[PDB]
Amino acid sequence: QVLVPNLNPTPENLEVVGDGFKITSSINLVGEEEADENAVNALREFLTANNIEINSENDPNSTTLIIGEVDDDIPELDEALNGTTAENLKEEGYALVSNDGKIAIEGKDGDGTFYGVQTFKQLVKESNIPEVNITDYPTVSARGIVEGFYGTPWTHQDRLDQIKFYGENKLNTYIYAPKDDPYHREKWREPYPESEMQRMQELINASAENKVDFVFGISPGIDIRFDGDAGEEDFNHLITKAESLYDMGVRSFAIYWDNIQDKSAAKHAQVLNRFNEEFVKAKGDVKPLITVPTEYDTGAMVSNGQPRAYTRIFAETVDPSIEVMWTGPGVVTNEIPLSDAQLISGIYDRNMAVWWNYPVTDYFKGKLALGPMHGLDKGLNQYVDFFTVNPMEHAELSKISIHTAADYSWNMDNYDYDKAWNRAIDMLYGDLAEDMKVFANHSTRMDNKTWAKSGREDAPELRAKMDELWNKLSSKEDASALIEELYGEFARMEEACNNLKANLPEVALEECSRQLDELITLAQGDKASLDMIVAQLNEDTEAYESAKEIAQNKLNTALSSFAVISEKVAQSFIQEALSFA
Amino acid sequence: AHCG
Ligand SMILES: *[C@@H]1O[C@H](CO)[C@@H](O)[C@H](O)[C@H]1NC(C)=O
Repeated sequence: QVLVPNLNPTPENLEVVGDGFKITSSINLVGEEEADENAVNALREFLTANNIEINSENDPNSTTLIIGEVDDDIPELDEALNGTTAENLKEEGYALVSNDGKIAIEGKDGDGTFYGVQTFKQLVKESNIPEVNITDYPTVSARGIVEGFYGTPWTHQDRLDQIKFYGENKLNTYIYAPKDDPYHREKWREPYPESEMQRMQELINASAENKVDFVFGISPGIDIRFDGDAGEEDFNHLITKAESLYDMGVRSFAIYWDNIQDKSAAKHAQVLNRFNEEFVKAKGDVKPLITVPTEYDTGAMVSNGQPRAYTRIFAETVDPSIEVMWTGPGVVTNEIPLSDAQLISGIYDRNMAVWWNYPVTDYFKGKLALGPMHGLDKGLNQYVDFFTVNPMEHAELSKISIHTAADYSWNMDNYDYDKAWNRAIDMLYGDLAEDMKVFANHSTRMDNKTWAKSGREDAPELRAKMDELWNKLSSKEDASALIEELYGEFARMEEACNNLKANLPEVALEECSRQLDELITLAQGDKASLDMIVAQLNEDTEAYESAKEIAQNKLNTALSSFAVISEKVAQSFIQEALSFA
Repeated sequence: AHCG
């Protein structure tokens, strides 16, 4: 009896209708000449990789795969879906049926068929597939990543790997906007050199291959001139630059005004409108223009429930067709409640786009952000139609957070951040999943103790036992049971991190090796901290003085380490223990 | 070096 494996995103409607069956070593492929070229290629790579030959002629004793779009006239597909249809679903939707030795995929459109194949790829383990009836479609139409952080831009190989990863998780958007690319911002007028344009072409091609909308961003707010000949010339520089990327296949554009000194709301919006009319609309096959205003968090946008000067004028002027992004109540903030999206959607009289600054860490580079989407309201889709996360300069470990963003944006009302977090690590880390959870569990909360705060609290279940222990001691209760529980947790912290150091692939390890060393140190310091409590209860001062020096030794190492992790849990416990009782 |  074959079970449904981990899926991501969580499909909207899935029922098991059979025991499952084993896919034969050679399959009948049906509808591939009419079906979406990218879907079929994804399917061929998968088949090749899992050693499944495709029959040159029909063989009745071999599994049959039928694939196609609603708008292909292919009846063998309607027959095999067995009353299930993709006809009535929203764009990017699909239907999938596996039953009685046949697998049928029907996409509402091609994007849909590609996503149907991704789910097919996820359902097969070792040639076995469950027998299921699926109809599936996204909550949010635009889902993906804005590469818009400060610091070391992603490499070419980072981005190509990222793009393949988006397609596998049905993320359909990637915005190119690295702050430290000189041609994106510092020197936005200058054309890309020939060799960089060759790298660009590769990224564009891979994007199309994986159904990702590659958005080319530009940030001219540093030094753009708006008026007379200078404003003409500067405007034509935007046109020239977008044209040269259009001519390579780019069909999405963004013009950003964030983090600049000039706050000319009217001029910003007029540039957008002019570009929207002379470029986006003229071309006719270019997707809606994206922007971010110079005021882009509720705090900077709104005062006493009423829009600020910049925002009011910008909202008044910007054409309704342009997507406008905002980061929520602060630049980096715990939550975006429904009421915040309602307010801002109200000022703009339109559905908004989110620029979510998590897991970005450019504001506190010592910590990894390894937690799930957290504090984003599950009804946000009432006011939000475009969702993007800003990742870290660490592309590999950003995958954990993005994985959960794929689930939240595709099936948002079903989204369980703990379940989604667990699934991300299970799917991405495999044999090492259990141990990686132990480590990652301590690295979900970002707090620069100033204005940036976001993410699930660090290992809450452990913080609760620690808190509980200080009560049992100040309350004179028998704590001996809790101390053994806690010794166990600290040993496992050490065990897990040593295992990761030994066994993680370079691609993950090269990104977090320093933080593993830090958590091992703190685990050792928490253990000595308990030894201190034990010795204090035994009025055994020799053991106390010895444990205390070790505790100070481990703490001294962490405070001087670049690495930051478990500030308020593993670290604080040692600081707590060094404060009498 | 970052926002805010
Ligand atoms: C502002 O804030 C963050 C964090 O330092 C940075 O990643 C991002 O590039 C900036 N811009 C926006 C629109 O959030």
